[PDB]
Formats: sequence, structure tokens, C-alpha cells
Amino acid sequence: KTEEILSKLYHIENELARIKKLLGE
Amino acid sequence: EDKTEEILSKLYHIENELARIKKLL
Amino acid sequence: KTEEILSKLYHIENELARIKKLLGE
Amino acid sequence: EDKTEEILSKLYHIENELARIKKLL
Repeated sequence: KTEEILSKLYHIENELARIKKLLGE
Repeated sequence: EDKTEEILSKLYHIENELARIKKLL
Repeated sequence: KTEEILSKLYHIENELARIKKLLGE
Repeated sequence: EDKTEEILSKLYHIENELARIKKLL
């Protein structure tokens, strides 16, 4: 459920925050 | 609509950060 | 809802399929 | 649990394709 779903989405958004640093921004 | 809509919006957010990546590359 | 949520997730997965081609794979 | 679980699994899928990107870079 919902809470768990959201929580994935934060962890997706942490992965993407590292990704965009590794790239030029 | 709640946690549902926050889930929506954060998906869009993710789609937007991905389309920005894709265009950068 | 659910269906709409999923559908975002396919469109995330199309963005990522283009991304991984643009990169070395 | 249904569409719920498919949503789960495809999140994980996405997290996994992102962690593979992150490690590539």
C-alpha cells in the first residue's frame, strides 16, 4: 500500500539526485 | 485526493526529471 | 488510481529504455 | 495482492534500473 508506494518514490528520487550529480547536473 | 494525489505528483515529478535527463544527454 | 499509477510506471520505464540507449547501455 | 503488487514490482524494477545506471556511471 500507499505509504510503501510513496516510500519507493522517495528512494527513486534519491537514486535520481545521485544520478544527476554523476552527470553534469 | 490525498496520498493518491501525492503519489501522482511525485510520479510526474519523476517523469519530468527523467525527460530532463534524456534531453541533457 | 491504480490503473493511472501503473500507466505512469510504463511511461517511466519508456523514458529509462531511451536513457540507457543514450548511455552506453 | 493484485494491481498493488504489480505496482510494487515495477517500482522495484525501476529502482533496480536506476541502481544499474548509477553503478555504470
